Amino acid sequence: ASSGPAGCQVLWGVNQWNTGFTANVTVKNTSSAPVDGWTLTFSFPSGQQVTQAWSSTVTQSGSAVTVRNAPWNGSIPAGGTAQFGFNGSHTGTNAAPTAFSLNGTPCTVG
Repeated sequence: ASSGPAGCQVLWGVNQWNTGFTANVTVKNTSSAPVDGWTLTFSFPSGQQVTQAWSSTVTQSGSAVTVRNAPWNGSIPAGGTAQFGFNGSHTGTNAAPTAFSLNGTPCTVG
């Protein structure tokens, strides 16, 4: 990025039992723009493949990931946060990498 995109932040709230790990994610935008929905992107290192989802249009591309949060569940002003969750299965390894990337801008984990 030869300019100065955003740099929001998304935290993770995992909650698994035998292997299925839920994921309570909370976005945090502090850049400086009216976030009326968005599409972040990154990927799952281990075999973390999401299945269910709400308040977030998740999409696993082979092994990577992307989430198009609807406009309603994504109507937060540059000074606020958003939140969504899903249920993915794994095998016991590393999931949430680090700084994902909003639709056109980076985003450091929370």
